[PDB]
This record gives sequence, structure tokens and C-alpha cells, in this order.
Amino acid sequence: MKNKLVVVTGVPGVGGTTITQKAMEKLSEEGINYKMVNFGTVMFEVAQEENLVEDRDQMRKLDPDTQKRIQKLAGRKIAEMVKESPVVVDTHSTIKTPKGYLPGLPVWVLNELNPDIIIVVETSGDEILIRRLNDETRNRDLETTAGIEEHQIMNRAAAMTYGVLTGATVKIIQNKNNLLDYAVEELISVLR
Amino acid sequence: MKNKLVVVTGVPGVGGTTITQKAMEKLSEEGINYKMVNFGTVMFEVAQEENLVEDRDQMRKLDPDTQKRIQKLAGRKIAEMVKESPVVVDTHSTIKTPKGYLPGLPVWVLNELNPDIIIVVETSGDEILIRRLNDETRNRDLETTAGIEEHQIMNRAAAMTYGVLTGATVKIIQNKNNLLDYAVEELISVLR
Amino acid sequence: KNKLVVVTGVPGVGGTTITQKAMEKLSEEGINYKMVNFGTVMFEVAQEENLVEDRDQMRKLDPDTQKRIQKLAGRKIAEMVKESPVVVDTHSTIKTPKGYLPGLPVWVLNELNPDIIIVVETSGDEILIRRLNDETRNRDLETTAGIEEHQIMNRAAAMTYGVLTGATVKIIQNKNNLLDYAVEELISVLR
Repeated sequence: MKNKLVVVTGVPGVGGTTITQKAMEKLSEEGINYKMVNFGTVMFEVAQEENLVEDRDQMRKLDPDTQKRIQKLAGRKIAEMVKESPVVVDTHSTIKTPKGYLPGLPVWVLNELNPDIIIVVETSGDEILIRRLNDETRNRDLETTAGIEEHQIMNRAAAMTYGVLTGATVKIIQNKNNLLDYAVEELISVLR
Repeated sequence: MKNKLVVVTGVPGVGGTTITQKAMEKLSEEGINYKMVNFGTVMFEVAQEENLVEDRDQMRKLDPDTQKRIQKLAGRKIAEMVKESPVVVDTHSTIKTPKGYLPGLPVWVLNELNPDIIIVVETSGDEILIRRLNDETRNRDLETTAGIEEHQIMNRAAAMTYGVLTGATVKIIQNKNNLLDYAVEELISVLR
Repeated sequence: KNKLVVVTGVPGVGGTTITQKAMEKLSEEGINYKMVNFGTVMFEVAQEENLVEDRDQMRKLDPDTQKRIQKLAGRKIAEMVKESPVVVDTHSTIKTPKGYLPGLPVWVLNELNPDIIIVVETSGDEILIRRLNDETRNRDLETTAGIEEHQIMNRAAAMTYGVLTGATVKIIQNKNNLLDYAVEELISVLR
């Protein structure tokens, strides 16, 4: 099936969404119009449609078992979406929870999703930690560069695993400070 | 008491078992009583009821397809166990054999356990090597720190795959010298 | 019964090379492995389905059809282990502009059922220089960190194959001037 479906992951702060946007932006110039979607958002939308919530807070409290179903359906919806346009699913490779690294796209989601590319945007633990500091929305944690680095290591493994299970290729892009443009150009080459 | 299955993994010497023992102790006096059990142990117990072996090293040389049945059965037996008590499985992410790294939880075993967390305990290659050099009943082979770190790199990857194959969270706890109590407390919290 | 091992490594590691040196030895010891490149087998299937007639036409091959050939490939190689132990030469992940592509997707793994996955590697510096000196490869512009990243992703994928098929994952270093030690280690896991 034409219309590529890719998922752009990265650690909070690498600005995967940012370079994704500028890539779409710049790509649109050549008639290519990707549909960005946030996986967590889709589950929320499937929740409302299945009559199960009314806001993003009834999702966390939503039954653990049925939460797998919502993931399956959310994977179906997006799959159906590439029928009408190339899609970028903005989600996590692994979500860093206090209980540990949680897979953003478990296998039962990948079967319904069938991605073509898994982007893993990265940069230095240093850069990421500073970005979060010059960020007013944050200013809370104590996440060290080794922790960010460790996270980026697990995401990588998760991505590759996703790749093997889905056949999708895993692309690693470095979004380094004062070099945004190069990251963006890198991404554009893989989405085009 | 009811359900919550977890697997604690670690390379020999990191003391994943130890910190698990402490955690389980401080937990029983909180009402939470986990039944710990070794995956190797159960497989043996299972092979015996099937009258397949006498001693453990008899399973060394055991039919490849038999080992798969045993595993699937030992993962199922351990599975039923979560019905009457939260369980912690003491096992290896991968076993460093001279034939390479053997996955401790093959997909068919994962589909039986359906664990919730995959604990991965680590420390520097140096710390482990010195813990191995000092061990009395050990003193064998000649593994290098890089080797130990290689094993930990692979266990991390293995762990992550398990998480992707079951939706289970992957938590890395650092059990470093003279910091045993921080690791125990950290393990307790995820078992909470 | 016949062992089925798949050998991997980034281009330049001499992964195929140590495997050949290893087969010569195991041969004069009775054990005879049949080496085969997964890419060739794929092409072989395709050039029989009349879908392709040139190694290059494979690239142009349909994306869904590409999968059907990978399955058929695993099935042939699988059937090969009925006759002799088999070594499959392939990449854990092929480093493309689109990124790291898994050399053995799960639908291939199920047909293959390998017993051992081998990861042949060395330092970013050795690979890079080995490539540099080859009259053919002189302008790929991939740095040592680049190769190292590729090797990192190779381990992950190789490990995933093990988790999915139960196969063991043996990492082996093939460093300059120590070729024989790499070949030796390989012989130990193959016999």
C-alpha cells in the first residue's frame, strides 16, 4: 500500500515533533502532505467513540485489559488513515515511567499499524538536559544526562525491535543545537 | 493477595536475587507477599513430573523441542501461580553461554507468563568482576569487564524486546557497591 | 538435526571471510556446512518466478511481493537443513538512507528457525580503514561513529531474533592481525 506510514519517536526534549513539523512544512512545498497524528491522541479518540471517556484523564484509569483493545483499535484507525494520506505517528519509542521504560508501540499495536519507518531522533544527554532547563513548561525533575542517555539507549532497542517485528526500517537522526536545519533535511529525505 | 508478575534479571554477581530477597522481606511486613521462584527451578520441577529427568544437569542435554515444551509449561505453571500470589521470577535476560547469548525468556515463554515488569539490575563491569574474584565457590573462567558490559548491553536489548512483546515495563535498577539499600528501596517501589 | 546458523556483521568486518576459513577447517574434520547469502537465495527464488532476471531488478521489486520472496527464501533455506548444516550470510540490519533495515523480518524468522545468530564485529576505526583501502569503496563518507551506530543496532536486532526464535546470539570480534582467533571462535560454535 502506497502512502508511507512512519512514526517519529524521541526523548522529551530532542524536539522530534519540531523537526517533524518543519519537515512536513518544507515537504508540503513539493505537494507532499503528511498527516501528523499523536498515537496517544488516537486512543483518546477511540475511547470517546467506544464511549469510555470525556477527557484525557479517564484514560489512565481506564481498565488495563481493555486498554490493550483501545491500542489495537487505535492502530487500526491509523492504518485506515494511510489509505487517504501519508501519515506520521508522533509517539514514544519507550515511555519512561517510575515503573520503568514502557513500550510505546507494543506488538499488538504494530500488527494493526504496520509502519514503514521508525524515526528515532536524538542528541546529547547534555543538550537535552539543558533544553528542559530553559523550558518553563518543565522545571521539575532531576533527570541526569546518564538517565537521558540510558533512555535513548532503550528507545533504540525498542525501535529496532519494532523494525524486526514490522519490517519497518529504523532511522536515527541527530537534532543537535544550532544545527536544526540539518536534522530537518535528514528527516525530509526519509519522508519524501 | 492476588496478581502481579515480575521478572528480575541480572548478570551473575550483581545480586539481583539478593536485593529481591530484601525487598520481599520489607514487603511481607506490609501485607504484600510475593512468591519468588527461579525459572530454571520450575523447568526442572516440570521436567520431573513429566518423568524426563533425574538431576538438573540431566537437562543440559535435552531435546531442543522438549526444551520448548518444558519452557512453555514452566511459563504456564508459573502463570497459574499469579492466581493466588504476586510472583517474582528470578531469571536471566540472557545466559552468557560459550555458544553466545541464550535468551532467557523466549517469545513462547513470554506468551505464557504475560509478565508486568522486567527488572534489569546492573552495575559497572568492574564492580561485578571484583565480586566474582572475591566469591569463594566461584573463581573460574576469565571474563573481562568489557565482556560483562557486553552481556549487560545484550540483556538490556533482550529485556526491551520482552517488554515490546508483552507490553511489560522494563526497569533498570543500579545495584552498586555500598549502595545496596538504595537499590532495594528502588526495587521495592516498583513492586509496590 | 543439522545446525542452522546465520552470520552477520557490517560490510568490511570480514564476516563472510572468517566463516569461509571456518568451513575449510570443519570440512577437514567431517562437518560440512553449506554457506548461502540470503540475498542470493531471494534473487534465486525471484529469478525462477520470472519476476526478475537481474540482481538489480530485485530492488525495483514490489514491496508486498518482496515479503513473499523473503518467506519463500526462508522456506528453501529451511529445507536446506534437511540435507546439511547451513550458514546464512546476511545482515542483521542493512544500513540504508531510509535507515537500518532488518535483514531478517519476523515472517522470515518463522520459516528459518535458526539455532545460532552470529554477530561479527570490530572497531569503527578498523572497519573504516579496511573500507578506505579497498579500491572499490573510497567515498561512502560514513564515519567511525556511523559504523559503531550500525553495529549497535545490529546487536539489538540480532538479540531480537534470538528472543523470537530462541536462537543464541554469539558476538565475535574480528580484529586486524588477529584473524585466526576470530576464525577459531567461529569454529567452536559451528561444530
